[PDB]
Amino acid sequence: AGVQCTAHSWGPGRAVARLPRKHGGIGAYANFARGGHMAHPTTVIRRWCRKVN
Amino acid sequence: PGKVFNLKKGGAVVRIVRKKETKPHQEFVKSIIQECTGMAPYEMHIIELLRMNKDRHALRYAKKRLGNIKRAKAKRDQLSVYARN
Amino acid sequence: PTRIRKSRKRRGHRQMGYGRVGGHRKHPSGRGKAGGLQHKRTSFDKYHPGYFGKLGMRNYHVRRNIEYNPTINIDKIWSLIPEEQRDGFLQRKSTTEAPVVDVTRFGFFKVLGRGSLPQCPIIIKARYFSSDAEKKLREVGGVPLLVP
Amino acid sequence: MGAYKYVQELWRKKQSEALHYLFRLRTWEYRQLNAIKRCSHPTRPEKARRLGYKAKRGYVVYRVRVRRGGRKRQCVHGISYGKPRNIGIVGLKPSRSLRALAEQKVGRRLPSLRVLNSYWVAQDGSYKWYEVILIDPFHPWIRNDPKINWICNPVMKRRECRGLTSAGRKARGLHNKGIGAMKLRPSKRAAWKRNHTRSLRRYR
Amino acid sequence: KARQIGIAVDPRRKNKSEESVARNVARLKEYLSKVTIFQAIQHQGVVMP
RNA sequence: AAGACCCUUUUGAGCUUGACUCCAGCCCGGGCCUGUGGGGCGGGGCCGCCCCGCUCACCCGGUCGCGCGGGGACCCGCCCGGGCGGGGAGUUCGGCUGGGGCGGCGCG
RNA sequence: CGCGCCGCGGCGAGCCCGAGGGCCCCGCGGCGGAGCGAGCGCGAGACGCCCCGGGCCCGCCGCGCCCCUGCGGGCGUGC
RNA sequence: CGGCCCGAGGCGGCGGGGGCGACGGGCGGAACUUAAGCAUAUCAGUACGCCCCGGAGGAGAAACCAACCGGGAUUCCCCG
Ligand SMILES: [K+]
Ligand SMILES: [K+]
Ligand SMILES: [K+]
Ligand SMILES: [K+]
Ligand SMILES: [K+]
Ligand SMILES: [K+]
Ligand SMILES: [K+]
Ligand SMILES: [K+]
Ligand SMILES: [K+]
Ligand SMILES: [K+]
Ligand SMILES: [K+]
Ligand SMILES: [K+]
Ligand SMILES: [K+]
Ligand SMILES: [K+]
Ligand SMILES: [K+]
Ligand SMILES: [K+]
Ligand SMILES: [K+]
Ligand SMILES: [K+]
Ligand SMILES: [K+]
Ligand SMILES: [K+]
Ligand SMILES: [K+]
Ligand SMILES: [K+]
Ligand SMILES: [K+]
Ligand SMILES: [K+]
Ligand SMILES: [K+]
Ligand SMILES: [K+]
Ligand SMILES: [K+]
Ligand SMILES: [K+]
Ligand SMILES: [K+]
Ligand SMILES: [K+]
Ligand SMILES: [K+]
Ligand SMILES: [K+]
Ligand SMILES: [K+]
Ligand SMILES: [K+]
Ligand SMILES: [K+]
Ligand SMILES: [K+]
Ligand SMILES: [K+]
Ligand SMILES: [K+]
Ligand SMILES: [K+]
Ligand SMILES: [Mg+2]
Ligand SMILES: [Mg+2]
Ligand SMILES: [Mg+2]
Ligand SMILES: [Mg+2]
Ligand SMILES: [Mg+2]
Ligand SMILES: [Mg+2]
Ligand SMILES: [Mg+2]
Ligand SMILES: [Mg+2]
Ligand SMILES: [Mg+2]
Ligand SMILES: [Mg+2]
Ligand SMILES: [Mg+2]
Ligand SMILES: [Mg+2]
Repeated sequence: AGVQCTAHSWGPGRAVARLPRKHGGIGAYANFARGGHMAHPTTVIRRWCRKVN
Repeated sequence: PGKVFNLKKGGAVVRIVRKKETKPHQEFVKSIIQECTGMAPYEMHIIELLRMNKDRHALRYAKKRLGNIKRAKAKRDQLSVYARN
Repeated sequence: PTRIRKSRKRRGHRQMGYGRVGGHRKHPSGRGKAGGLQHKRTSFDKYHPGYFGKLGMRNYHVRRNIEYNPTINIDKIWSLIPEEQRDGFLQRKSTTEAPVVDVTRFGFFKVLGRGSLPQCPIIIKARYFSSDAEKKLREVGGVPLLVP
Repeated sequence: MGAYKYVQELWRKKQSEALHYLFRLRTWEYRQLNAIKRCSHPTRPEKARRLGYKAKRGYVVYRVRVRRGGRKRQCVHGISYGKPRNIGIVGLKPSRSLRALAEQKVGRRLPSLRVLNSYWVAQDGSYKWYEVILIDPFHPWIRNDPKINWICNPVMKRRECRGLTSAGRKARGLHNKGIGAMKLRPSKRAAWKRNHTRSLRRYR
Repeated sequence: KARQIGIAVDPRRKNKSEESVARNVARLKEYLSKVTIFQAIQHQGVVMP
């Protein structure tokens, strides 16, 4: 989720912020972009159970 | 140390000393094939060396061709019998 | 639980305990254990003597159960006897009826001599003995035996 | 006894004048033939029976010729880029042997048959010749015979492509057991994955 | 015959002493005592643990 | 227009070469491929070289195989060994310093 | 996920829902219990509310003296 | 002129070829990255490219381990 599209930074010199952008110029691949990935995606390897003697 | 030190090793039980473990007809097949083929060139060279009494040279040559000391000794013991004259 | 942790008491503080002059950057010292002989030598020498170099013979494959060797002291021999018969063995100390303890049955090989034994004769069967273990047992009137 | 013991004894020494003459004639003729050729009957009948040939309808034998020497990488202008450990071009060795490459070539030529086994028939400075035993699995004399109709099972397609013949097994290392062979089974990839897995148990 | 009446048989193993034999022959002999051959009872778990 | 000049970063890239460490390619030697004969030289008490016939391996021409040749056990190929090798590959090109550099060395 | 330290719960010379088998029942290792020595190997009681220090014991390195089964045992001295 | 040997064209019956974002088998095979630089090392016997089956596949009944008062084909799980 968030990483199926193609996006790369435009660099400095075009008067825009440096995040990755889709062809056309739309923001992507940031947690602060609409349609980007989570900063730290949830994962099923969280330890769900606990031990008791 | 490859064994565990304890006196009285083999004290409780009684071990089994199993039975430890030719073919003249195979010998006979060998005799016929030798009859119709002969020997190999390196074997002929070894025979000439043995006839000239250069035993250590024969061993060196056999080691160089065979790559194994026991097998080279067995080979020149085989060839001495046909090299004696 | 996320709701009892230090990190959330830092909301509204910009930097989160990492400093304004220094800051939080990726790897300001390098990754892992690198630098132990150059720019971390003070740490490595203060806390880890004998971390660098070589020492002694090497074995290309160790036999774990050849080198295994359990041991028991003589202050433990009388606790292998169950609790309900020690009183009797102690009362009727006998040269003709003496308790026999076999320690390989309990999984020990050598017998060392820490401690002391009660004043009562006893046979002890092991696979090897230490000098003062023998001394103390033969001093209380016991006998050391070798077992297969 | 029979005759194949004499034939085996005879083939166990090739330096002799008789066999030298016969080998010379065979290599001249194979040099005049093509690279993959059908054979009427096996050239070594005793070796063929040792490896599983039976003179029945459904068994065929082909002669495959392969070239000798080492390996050269496909790199344009002889340039490998990258790290210096990876720069070599010439002087390399193939991972499978020439026997296995022979079986693979004939399997690619004849994809509706089943490769069984193979054996050596000649060489010179430029070429080695093997013979490959192949079986047609839809012949009734093959299907109805319990000795060989294992290979009518469809899990026996392109065995030489999956490395399951004798020479392919030797390349994979399976002629060995014990110490020195504990990472080779069931395969190298399988042992690596098993040894490198993280197993996150519930009651961890 | 043993395989038929339900006994694992390992012709690759060799005994190392006579006590091995005595212990295992007691086990075989007792099992052959306790087997019946044809509301019957199906034993559970490992046989003679 | 997050200076392009200037400096710093244990951030690059194009180019060069007597930087460091290498690779193709080419040259050279023995061996196998690889037959069948004749000779000379030297050594040690069988060994090492060198030469030159033949044709049958192997190789090259001519021809619509229309009435024919040339080479030859050498060459090629393969294995191992030595040399040449910015044509090409990867990488490096200290520090302090009244900015850097030339200079100097309170760098032990 | 791994490492260090601190707090709390259970049990304690012991401790423990491995895997598996019949929110319940049964369930091996392992870790702790003895250390030191490159290794052959040898192997700890003597004191003390607690802490700190002193003394003495075990191993590694060295050396008097006596002896039995002996380049092995005993008994001592030293950093 | 027939046999055997080595080949050629045609005819009949039968089989092959292509397809899949997983699992499985066989080959070829990086660099970023880490080492606070960088050549061995690492990343990784991974990405990716080619070939090949199946419902699983591969492996498999010792030219094994051991050093014991010994076990006994293959696979998988716990443990170090
Ligand atoms: K993407
Ligand atoms: K920005
Ligand atoms: K910005
Ligand atoms: K979206
Ligand atoms: K902080
Ligand atoms: K700071
Ligand atoms: K850094
Ligand atoms: K770093
Ligand atoms: K690191
Ligand atoms: K270090
Ligand atoms: K050393
Ligand atoms: K070829
Ligand atoms: K490159
Ligand atoms: K590169
Ligand atoms: K690399
Ligand atoms: K093999
Ligand atoms: K192994
Ligand atoms: K700027
Ligand atoms: K600038
Ligand atoms: K600038
Ligand atoms: K400047
Ligand atoms: K600049
Ligand atoms: K940088
Ligand atoms: K740079
Ligand atoms: K550039
Ligand atoms: K450059
Ligand atoms: K450039
Ligand atoms: K160059
Ligand atoms: K450069
Ligand atoms: K537990
Ligand atoms: K020592
Ligand atoms: K690779
Ligand atoms: K890399
Ligand atoms: K680099
Ligand atoms: K690197
Ligand atoms: K590197
Ligand atoms: K290394
Ligand atoms: K490398
Ligand atoms: K590497
Ligand atoms: Mg941008
Ligand atoms: Mg989203
Ligand atoms: Mg504040
Ligand atoms: Mg900082
Ligand atoms: Mg330095
Ligand atoms: Mg700029
Ligand atoms: Mg710096
Ligand atoms: Mg650069
Ligand atoms: Mg500077
Ligand atoms: Mg680096
Ligand atoms: Mg590795
Ligand atoms: Mg299968």
